[PDB]
Amino acid sequence: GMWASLDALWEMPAEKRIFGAVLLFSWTVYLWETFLAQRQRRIYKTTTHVPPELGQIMDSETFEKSRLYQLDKSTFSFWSGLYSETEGTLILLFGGIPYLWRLSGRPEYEITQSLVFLLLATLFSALAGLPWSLYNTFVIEEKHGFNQQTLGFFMKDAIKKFVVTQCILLPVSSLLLYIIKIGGDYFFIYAWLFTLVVSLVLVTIYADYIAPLFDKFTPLPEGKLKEEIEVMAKSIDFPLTKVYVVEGSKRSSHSNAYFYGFFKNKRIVLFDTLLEQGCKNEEVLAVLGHELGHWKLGHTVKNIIISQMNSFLCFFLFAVLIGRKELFAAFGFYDSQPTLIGLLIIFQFIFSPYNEVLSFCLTVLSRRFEFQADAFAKKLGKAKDLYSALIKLNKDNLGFPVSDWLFSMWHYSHPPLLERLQALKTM
Ligand SMILES: [Zn+2]
Repeated sequence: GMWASLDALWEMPAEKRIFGAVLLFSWTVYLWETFLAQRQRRIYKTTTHVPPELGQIMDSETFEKSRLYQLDKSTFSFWSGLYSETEGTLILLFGGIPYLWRLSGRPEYEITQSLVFLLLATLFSALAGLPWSLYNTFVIEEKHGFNQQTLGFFMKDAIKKFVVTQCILLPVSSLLLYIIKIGGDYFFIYAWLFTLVVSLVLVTIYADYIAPLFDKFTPLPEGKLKEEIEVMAKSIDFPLTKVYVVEGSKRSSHSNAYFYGFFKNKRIVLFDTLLEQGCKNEEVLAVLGHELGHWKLGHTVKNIIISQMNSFLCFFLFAVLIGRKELFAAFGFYDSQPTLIGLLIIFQFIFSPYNEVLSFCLTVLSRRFEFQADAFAKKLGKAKDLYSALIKLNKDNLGFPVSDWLFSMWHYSHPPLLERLQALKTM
């Protein structure tokens, strides 16, 4: 375990071998995902005719509208993905990150250098990706009539989100770096608990303060829908406070619905794109019954317990690997071993195989968690209304019913429409 790690090679290097290992993995994962992308792109180009099983789900006009849309999305997804994978590789090989660290110079001094390094890194991040983002909304989402955004709204929102990002990023990072540099030798427990507080605080704050800045939040008007939601909320013993209708129709024709809170103060959030055109009151309640299922089946609580179990395991292995000067020298840091750089190298590159496996396992769990929430909706009796809703929402978001099994197994957090509909038909 430790005696085998001290062995030296008279044929191969040490720091250079682990750096290449990072890039070799990053490219094999990319090539695996590109193979999967190619596999699913073939499905869109081959299946031009509507299947007999998916015949009642979408008509030939809606199916070809969905086919064209998913095809344009696949083409963009490749080139935008290829540019990113090339950029990451090139910045690493060219030695961007250490040189940027030198340029953000000239414990308080290191935290300041880290803070300005972060500010510049996210500035380049935002600007380099903005043309791709502008293309997706104004060419893909606009061609297939989803986008409702103007160039002004897109621009004003980009700055709004970028500013709010820094105002959260800068204080959290400066306080996080402080705990690692000051604390010890068990600094990882104090750093993990800080991120634990920051995570749960941002979860409750987001929809109540951060989210109403970018999108128009208004309380749901009193009616047949507003009354029936409260009846369902009291039935499941869900402590409902308020019901909101988000102006999602200002951005895109895409529908959404979720809940948020801490304990006795829970609130339901609906999109106007889901209520208007959208879904009928009977279908909306069934969609809510599914989302309320995640609350009742404790999917919400289980997902937090997994996320904090992952960060504990990560901060522990970080505390074990932060002392190793070999991983810093690998990426071009020879003169110093900075804390923020250590967080970047270990969490985003050394943990890359673990992070990829954990993500796959959580995607498998998410699919199982969705089926359980669909089974809960059937247990409420709204199985027939959810069956109709899932199809109507799929037609609204031009979702292709056919999908490559290997692609959906790896990527899809939600199981395929035909798989979800068959489970509801059986119930
Ligand atoms: Zn769900």
